[PDB]
This record gives sequence, C-alpha cells and structure tokens, in this order.
Amino acid sequence: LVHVASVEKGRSYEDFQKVYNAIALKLREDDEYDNYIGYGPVLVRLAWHISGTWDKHDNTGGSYGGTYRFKKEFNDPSNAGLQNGFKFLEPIHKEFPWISSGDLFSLGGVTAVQEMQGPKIPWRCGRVDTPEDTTPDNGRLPDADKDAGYVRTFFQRLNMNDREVVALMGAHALGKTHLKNSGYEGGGANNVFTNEFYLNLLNEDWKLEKNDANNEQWDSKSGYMMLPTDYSLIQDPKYLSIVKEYANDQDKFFKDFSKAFEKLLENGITFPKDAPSPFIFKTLEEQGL
Ligand code: HEM
Repeated sequence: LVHVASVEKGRSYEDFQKVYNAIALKLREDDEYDNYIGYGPVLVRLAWHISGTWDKHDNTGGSYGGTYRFKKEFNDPSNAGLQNGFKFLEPIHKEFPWISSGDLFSLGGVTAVQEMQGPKIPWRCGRVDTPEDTTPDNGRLPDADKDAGYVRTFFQRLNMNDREVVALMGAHALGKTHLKNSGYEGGGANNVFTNEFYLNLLNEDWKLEKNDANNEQWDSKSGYMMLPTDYSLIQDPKYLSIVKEYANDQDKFFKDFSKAFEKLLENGITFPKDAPSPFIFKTLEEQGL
C-alpha cells in the first residue's frame, strides 16, 4: 500500500507558515481551555493518535489519509477527548480550506510543541485525504494498563525502537489525564515542553493506587501521576537507562524527540525524490508576533 506525498497545488513554505501562525495565534487566544492548560497538549495528542493507527506491515492507518475526520475513527474510545482538538482546528481549516486534513492535524501537533517551547520539528506537506473506507478500525492505539513488554511490542508496529519509544513518551510532560476520557485522572497540567517526565519518573516517590474509575495508576505526594505504561519505563532496565539519559540531558531529549515525532508523523508516507525539503517553521516569538 503506497501513499505518495502530493503538495497542495501551488503552495510553499510561506503558505504553511501562515497556517502555523493561525494555529499558534489561536493557541494563545483560547488560553482558558482545560483549566488554563490551553490546547497545546491535546493538539500534540491528536497528532500522535492520527499517526498511531499506522501498521508498517501493510501501510493501513497513518497520518496520510486524514481519516480522523470520519466517525469510526473520531469515535474510537482511544480518542476520547480529541474532539476538542478537532474543534479547535475547525476555524483554521475553514480559513485555509486548501490544506489537507492529515497535513492540518500533524501540523497542529508540530505547532503546539514549538509554541510550548519544545524543539523545532521539521514538517513535510503532501498528505492527501482518502475516503471513508480507508479509515482504520478502532483498536490500533495502545492500552495504558500494561507493562514494558507490551509497550516495546506495541511500538514495533510503528517501527519505533527503545530510544524512540522513550523519547516519544516524554510528551507526557504535557497536559493531563481526564477520568472522563480515559479512566485515569491527574497529572502535571503543564503546557511547557521540557524533559520533566523523566525527572519526575526518577525523582518522585510513587505509590500504586486505584483511581475513581477502579484503574491502577502511580501517584506522587507532589500531585504527579504516571500510567502503568509510563512507569514501565523505569521497571525495564533498558528503558531505565534511556530515561536517565534524557533526565540528564535536555538537549539530547529535544533532538531525539524531534526526530521521533517527525518520523511518527511521516510514517506510511512516500516522499517523491523532488518533494520540497522539510519545513522548519518559525515560532510567533521568533517572528515578533
Ligand atoms: C504506550 C503509549 C501511550 C499510552 C498508553 C498513552 C496513554 C495516554 C492516556 C490514557 C492519556 C490521557 C487521555 C485523557 O484522559 O485525556 C494520555 C495523554 C496524552 N498523551 Fe499519551 N499515551 C501514550 C503515548 C503518547 C505519545 C507517544 C504521545 C505523543 C508523542 C502522547 C501524548 C500525550 C499527551 C500530549 C497527552 C495529554 C492530553 C491532554 O492533556 O489533553 N502519548 N495518553
């Protein structure tokens, strides 16, 4: 199954920076969302979940087709709460009707990471919307109540190795769990991208507790929380080594996260040899906007 990137007609870096800017401006404007966390974290999560359906074996799912817009996928129980991110992006898509859905969703994620002071994430245009019947079935996104072996195996389907998995999970520094979405509650509620997930894993005093939805989670007196799959990264000795590396090297984490997030967002896509180079968008702050 082959998906070839096709640039929206006539569009260049400048067009997509405009889209970036609109998303970034709306992120600053609608600052009250989720108890003043803002839409940053849910847009990152949306970009991952639209990409996380990918299957390297037959190239079903993946960000290319923009299939989150179809009910089967936006109603996936794994995607509960993502509708907020989609609703955010709706006026963006109305203003820039030329961008594809997959490009918009992935770009939402990139814009969110950068505006929250994360690393630059090179981004490539050219995803093309595909019909309803290409929508992957529910069930391809990962469970939270599992261990290190589950996590490692899960991510093999997205062609990610130990380093990539540990790097990607660092996004859980952002936002929080919502009992009504996932059966988990709590969390940092941070909207600044840093390597704190690793620091928290290593430095907090964690207690295995049951939440109000009758699910187990790791809680700290400090008020942080970790999913069983998060916590598995310090139970497994290979994952633990990498957790300690990122906890001790902000720049290294930023560099690896950037590589892994782009890869994630680009899985399944074939880029023509003469496609444009990846775009690196300036932040509003860099633009003085
Ligand atoms: C084994 C892997 C993963 C599991 C089981 C998982 C699970 C979860 C769960 C259950 C939530 C809370 C949803 C809700 O209640 O609102 C959460 C939140 C989130 N996830 Fe993950 N996740 C995983 C990996 C990732 C990765 C790879 C990314 C992105 C690079 C990511 C980004 C986030 C972020 C940004 C949120 C915060 C959402 C917001 O605050 O609304 N997740 N995830």
